[PDB]
Amino acid sequence: NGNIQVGPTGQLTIQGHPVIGEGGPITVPEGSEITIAADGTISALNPGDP
Amino acid sequence: MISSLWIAKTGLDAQQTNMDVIANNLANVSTNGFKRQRAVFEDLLYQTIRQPGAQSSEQTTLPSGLQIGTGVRPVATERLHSQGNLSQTNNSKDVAIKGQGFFQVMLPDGTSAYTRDGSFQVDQNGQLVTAGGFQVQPAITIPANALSITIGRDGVVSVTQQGQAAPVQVGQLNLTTFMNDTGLESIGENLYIETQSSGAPNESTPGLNGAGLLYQGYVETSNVNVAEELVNMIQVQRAYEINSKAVSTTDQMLQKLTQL
Amino acid sequence: MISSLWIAKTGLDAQQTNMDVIANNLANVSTNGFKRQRAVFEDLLYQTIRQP
Amino acid sequence: MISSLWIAKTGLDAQQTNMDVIANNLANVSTNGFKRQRAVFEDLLYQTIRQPGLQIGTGVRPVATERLHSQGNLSQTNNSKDVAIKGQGFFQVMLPDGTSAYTRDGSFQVDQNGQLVTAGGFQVQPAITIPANALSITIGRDGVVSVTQQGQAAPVQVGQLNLTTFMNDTGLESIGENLYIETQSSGAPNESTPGLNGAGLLYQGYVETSNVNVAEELVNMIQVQRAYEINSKAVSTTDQMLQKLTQL
Repeated sequence: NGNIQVGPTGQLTIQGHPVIGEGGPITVPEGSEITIAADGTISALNPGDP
Repeated sequence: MISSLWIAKTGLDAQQTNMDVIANNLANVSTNGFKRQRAVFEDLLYQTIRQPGAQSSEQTTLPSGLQIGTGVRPVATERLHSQGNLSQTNNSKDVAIKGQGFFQVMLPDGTSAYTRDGSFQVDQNGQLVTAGGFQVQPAITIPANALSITIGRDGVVSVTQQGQAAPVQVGQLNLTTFMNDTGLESIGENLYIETQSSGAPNESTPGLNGAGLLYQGYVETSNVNVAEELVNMIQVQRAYEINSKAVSTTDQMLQKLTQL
Repeated sequence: MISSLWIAKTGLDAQQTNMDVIANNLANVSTNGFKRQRAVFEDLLYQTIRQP
Repeated sequence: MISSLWIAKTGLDAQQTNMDVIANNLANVSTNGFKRQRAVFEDLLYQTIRQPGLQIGTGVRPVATERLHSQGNLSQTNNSKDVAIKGQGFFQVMLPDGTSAYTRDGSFQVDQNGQLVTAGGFQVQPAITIPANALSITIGRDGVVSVTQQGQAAPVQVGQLNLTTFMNDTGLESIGENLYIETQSSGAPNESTPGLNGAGLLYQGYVETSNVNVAEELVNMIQVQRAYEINSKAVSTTDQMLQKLTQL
């Protein structure tokens, strides 16, 4: 199930289970347009900034 | 109800607005001191979807993602403040501006507007007023038994009385110039009111600082070029037809989606 | 129904007024003590969709 | 019975309301001084299901239609009795029962004993009594109605056409025949002379046409038809699902 949701504090959870990356569970910069590449690279864009 | 239909609606609205601009320019061909308008359009929103520049494959970025855009919106209509052709009517009261100045007129409510139409009249009290009855500034007053009125190229006004071989100056007609002439708000009746985007009124007598020179017996005709208007008709019609074709295609797609 | 239609309709009335003035001026060529007419036009309403 | 029939029924009713608004806008495309209507849809209550988080909708319901009070185009009537308004303002017209309504249709007539009345015959206040032997009626920009008589070289002042301005023009109650009455959402009718205190000017010989744009109505009709078809399909799907359930 690849339906990933972003928590209020930026934790990536699938069905309430915190997703685990190469360094453990992922902490996303609170509020960000997450883009996942073809191999799993996560890019975060913060609102307002360029 | 569907995105393509909203985009086509915006396109139809833009082309319609272009048609209103064309029709307004055409209706005022015979208007003295009229300036033709041109509308400017801009792109509407662009849905981000795939972000262009986001890193795919750790070391390769994604160029030019899905920037799905919405329709079009008109930015603003800008007047073309150019010198209209001068027409000779052989009248003592018609004044034409050849440069970049405006006449100042007082509305009876207290404020002042600015007009370029130079067809002036005299009220029952002898004041120089506009054809709509608005009293031009300054309140140049003309004597009762006037034989000839001479408005010079420097804006000076002289009246030739009987028994006096020397004309007597009865006023001084000034021109108002602005930093930005497109920012004046047109209120109709060939009148512009000053806005904050048009700076502040700069008084200057005709011939110095840039104010134009005043010609007597001439009127500044409208600068509307009509063949350009006809060519713009042809486009404003095809573009509207093509946008309606897009509406029809979206309608057919939705109809087949519904019928299944 | 369409604003452009109304604007053209007025323009047509204005040009018809000009034509009538010209015709009246030409009809009175041989009359003594006649003063030819001349029509003056002005801008109608201005819709302020976006305030300048 | 819990089902999705009601949710799609609300959708059908909303599309019906939108189509009624569109048809009303199109039918009044020839009325003088008519403001187009737009219906605002805003959804119903939500039912929340608690986990050991999710909210299911119920449908859509019309809330309130707004009349667009933009200045319509002017049309030339060549009648000296017709006046159009340049700006925001309303003519005050006295109904027979005694309460004063407010109209923007500027097509007026003179009744059998003087008096300026609307097309429906209701008197325009203040009482502006036109003399019988009047040669020409002139209504100025600032609402001064002057009357010329044969002989006298000066026009005679008869009355002032005052404009009633509301702070909220949308909240007036449309009573029917091109008349609005003040309401709690459009209170404090402010009487003013035309040209001051934000009141509009008067053009004599012109009438203010309707505000209905045509392209919006036609494309909105297309959208309403297609959304109605979609909701009908949803109703049919729910019907088939219930039919399959009952046959067990």
